[PDB]
Amino acid sequence: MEMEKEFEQIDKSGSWAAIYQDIRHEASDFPSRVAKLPKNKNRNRYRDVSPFDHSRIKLHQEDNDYINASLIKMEEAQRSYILTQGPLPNTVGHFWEMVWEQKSRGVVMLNRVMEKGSLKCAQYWPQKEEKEMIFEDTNLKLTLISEDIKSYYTVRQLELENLTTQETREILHFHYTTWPDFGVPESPASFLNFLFKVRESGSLSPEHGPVVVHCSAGIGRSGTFCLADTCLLLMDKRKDPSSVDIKKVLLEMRKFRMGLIQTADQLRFSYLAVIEGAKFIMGD
Ligand SMILES: CC[C@H](O)[C@@H]1N(C(=O)OC)[C@H]2CC[C@]1(O)CC2
Repeated sequence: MEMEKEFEQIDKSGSWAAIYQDIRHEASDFPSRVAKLPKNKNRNRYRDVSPFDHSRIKLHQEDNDYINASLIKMEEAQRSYILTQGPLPNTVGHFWEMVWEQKSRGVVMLNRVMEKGSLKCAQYWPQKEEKEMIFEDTNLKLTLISEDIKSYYTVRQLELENLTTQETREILHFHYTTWPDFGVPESPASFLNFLFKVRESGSLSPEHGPVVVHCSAGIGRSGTFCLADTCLLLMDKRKDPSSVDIKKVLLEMRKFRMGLIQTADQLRFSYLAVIEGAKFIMGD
């Protein structure tokens, strides 16, 4: 079926939970043996969220190459994404090592450091220009260059230096600051505006390594971001945009990381975002 009318048909019939459970039943199951080794327990935020072995990002280190991060490679859309958990106190150096080694331009953060009165990820970037951060375990230096605070999101320019080689690179930090502590946003308008700002920066384009996207577990809000982006790109590429099947795209993405889209409310919100976004693209 088309999307917008399949949407109203699920609303009128109140069957979002059943649609979402079908996705959960059909989703791929691949091994994640490296994630479960005892030496990696303090590298995982949640025991039930792990990268598959076949798609995990490997650190360029011979001691321990593990990070909780997955490469989502979308062949028809010609987009790739790295989805990862919010860094932990003992993985902030690994996080920036990955950004460096994978040649990423942008980092997309969809959570606040504290939500619901608990810490959802480490304070992994510097908050003042004159107070830079050094990660001694991976030999990197990170400096805040500039910060632009807007009503729904903040953009930061960061400098990452590889202290071994003295090479430097500019990284863009896109921080969506207004996702509510509970539920999903009422309108997708600010989330779409944010997506378009990431796109306009070059961070999603083939001349760079894959964008790094995270929330707390790296599957819920993060899944919503890449699902919406890929679906809108396919609607621009194809002769028949109504052939884009959001459930099929989501199942394809779940071949590369488990659990993408965590609730039926997140599924409904993804539909809403793609539907509204398709009108603004045109040609609107
Ligand atoms: C809209 C521009 C974009 O956000 C970037 N920026 C920034 O922090 O934006 C708030 C700096 C200067 C322009 C940039 O494109 C590059 C770094």
